[PDB]
Amino acid sequence: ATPWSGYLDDVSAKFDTGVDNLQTQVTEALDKLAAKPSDPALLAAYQSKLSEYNLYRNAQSNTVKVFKDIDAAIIQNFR
Amino acid sequence: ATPWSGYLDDVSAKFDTGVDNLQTQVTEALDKLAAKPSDPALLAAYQSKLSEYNLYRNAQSNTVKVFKDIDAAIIQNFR
Amino acid sequence: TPWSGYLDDVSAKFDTGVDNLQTQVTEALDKLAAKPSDPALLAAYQSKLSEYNLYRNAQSNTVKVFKDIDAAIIQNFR
Amino acid sequence: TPWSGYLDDVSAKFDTGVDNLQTQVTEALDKLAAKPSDPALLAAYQSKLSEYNLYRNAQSNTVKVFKDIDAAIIQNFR
Amino acid sequence: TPWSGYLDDVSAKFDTGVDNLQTQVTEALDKLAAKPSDPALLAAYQSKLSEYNLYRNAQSNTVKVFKDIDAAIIQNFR
Amino acid sequence: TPWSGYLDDVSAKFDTGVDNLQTQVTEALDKLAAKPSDPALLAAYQSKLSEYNLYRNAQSNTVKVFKDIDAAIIQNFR
Amino acid sequence: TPWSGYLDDVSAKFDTGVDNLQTQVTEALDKLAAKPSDPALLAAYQSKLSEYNLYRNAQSNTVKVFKDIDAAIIQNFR
Amino acid sequence: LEEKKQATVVSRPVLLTQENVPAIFDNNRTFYTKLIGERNVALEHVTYGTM
Amino acid sequence: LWIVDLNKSDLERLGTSWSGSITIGDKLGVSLNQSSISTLDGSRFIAAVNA
Amino acid sequence: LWIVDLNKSDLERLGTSWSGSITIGDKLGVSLNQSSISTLDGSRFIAAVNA
Repeated sequence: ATPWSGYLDDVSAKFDTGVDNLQTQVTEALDKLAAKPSDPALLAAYQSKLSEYNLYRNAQSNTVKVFKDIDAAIIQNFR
Repeated sequence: ATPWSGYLDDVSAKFDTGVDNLQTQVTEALDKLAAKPSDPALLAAYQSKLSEYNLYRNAQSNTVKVFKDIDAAIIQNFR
Repeated sequence: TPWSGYLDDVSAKFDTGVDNLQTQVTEALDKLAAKPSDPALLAAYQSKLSEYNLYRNAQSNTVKVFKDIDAAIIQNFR
Repeated sequence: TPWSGYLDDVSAKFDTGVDNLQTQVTEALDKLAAKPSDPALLAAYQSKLSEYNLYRNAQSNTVKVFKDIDAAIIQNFR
Repeated sequence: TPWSGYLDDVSAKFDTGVDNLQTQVTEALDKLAAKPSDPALLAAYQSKLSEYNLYRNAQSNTVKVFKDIDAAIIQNFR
Repeated sequence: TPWSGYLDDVSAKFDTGVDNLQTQVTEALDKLAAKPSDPALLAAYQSKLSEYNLYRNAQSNTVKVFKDIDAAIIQNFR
Repeated sequence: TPWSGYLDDVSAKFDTGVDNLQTQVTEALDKLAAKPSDPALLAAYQSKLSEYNLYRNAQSNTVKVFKDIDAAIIQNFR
Repeated sequence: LEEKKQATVVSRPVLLTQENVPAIFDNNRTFYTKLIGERNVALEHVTYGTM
Repeated sequence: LWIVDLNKSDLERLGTSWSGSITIGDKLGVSLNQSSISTLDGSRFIAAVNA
Repeated sequence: LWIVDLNKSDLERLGTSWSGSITIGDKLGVSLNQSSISTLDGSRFIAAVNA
């Protein structure tokens, strides 16, 4: 029914549903700050938001790769 | 009713009943880490659990294949 | 039951070795946040954060090395 | 429970080396502030505060140097 | 009294070769864990962990090679 | 009764090379701490700290390079 | 003389090719350990050690390629 | 340095058999010694065996 | 066909465990029911209570 | 079938071992009972005791 999703899909999506709104908060803060680049209260906010977003996307991609290797090693042994 | 199990099934089951709880520990770790990815206390634990899981699955598969090939070689000589 | 592997038993060593650092860091930060301009407090926090950084690095590097030692042996069963 | 690392062991070496300066400066400050414009007070205060500055700088620079020696050695574990 | 094969002999030669390394690595890891940043402990541990990694690799590859030299002969009895 | 590999030997060469530097640094810091404001002490410590930092680096980089060679030779047995 | 195979001849061609590197690399270390902070010494050791690295890797890879040629021919006598 | 050593070991196996009936007896045992510095927990041992 | 299963169970745990350490003169260390080396500021005890 | 085992043992060790090496004036290195001289700079001998 819903677009077919496998195990890796269901792992990747776990992060997205974990960081409930970060994807929006980053663009929100980015626009507020671009409105007035020289404001320290905005800079101190956006530093934190962008750091969080970086760590999240990185750890997501590494975990998906490890779960690809674990499977390929098993499939190889069928033959 | 209950599954017939062969010999290879017994070998695999030794691993499954060896790691009593890892199968679920890994999932819980992931759930909380994904909830708050930027905590190094969560990260430091998840790294260990995921590595243990990788080794477990790998050893299990390699072992099964070896027994398969011993049996196959004995059976061939019946002819 | 708290089933732990070999890597788990390795990692746990550092957690028991740094007896209290985990709490100490949090407390030092908790107080410094209330009075950022006290140098007697800044000097304390610099040391605790350094200790924390080095501890987390050494721990994750050692776990990574033992993973490769194991995987190399497993590979040779075939 | 009062765990201390090697960087702590170094910082505290200064703090226990300059036996009293932290109190001496605090006293001289209040004396001077109570009756400013006294050459006898100003002369002393200058010296105490001046060397307190050096003490703090030397301590923090020493700790950073050590920290990066250790981080460089840890990087070679992999 | 128990039975030990040719491959067990080959493997055992390494264990009796590296007399104490198995204990050295354990105690060096506990001494490090007690003070995770001390240049002498880091410099000792990097050596012992490296020697351990090489020992386990050379042992397992050798046993693998001998297994294949035997299987290649047994195949010709047929 | 010790046991030492080849990387152990290589490492120990530097330790037996620099006869006393590890004590010299600790005593120079020891006296400096008593009088952080003295130029002759600062000038002596500035040198010793540097010699020590370079010593530890050259040690760890050499030990890594050797480990990387051996790991590449053993790979070719299989 | 002891029995030596074709792979031994091939191996030894390298050793006899690099007449003296085998020891130059050790003397360089013994000197550099005396004063680890002499750039004239460091600039020399970097070169010798790089040469040694390339020598050992070329050696092993060549040996393996000839092992796999012979094994492939021997397979077809059956 | 000067050093001296003396050692002595006596063993008896005892077996009951019938006439003309072949029999075997087989045994092995391990003996341990406590290494110094008990905080540095370790043991040494050896096995003696006879058939 | 009738199949019946019945089960009852009762459990209680209660009490304390003690351990700790003291340093005197920085020259003699004493410790109580500790399987590990101690940091020698001393005067440190724990009572683990379960009920 | 009755199976019985009995075992008794006594162990005792006492005395001291001496070893060490001293640098003398940048003139001579002297060492006692080191099997390959660690050749510590300055001086200190060590006596190791157990009982």
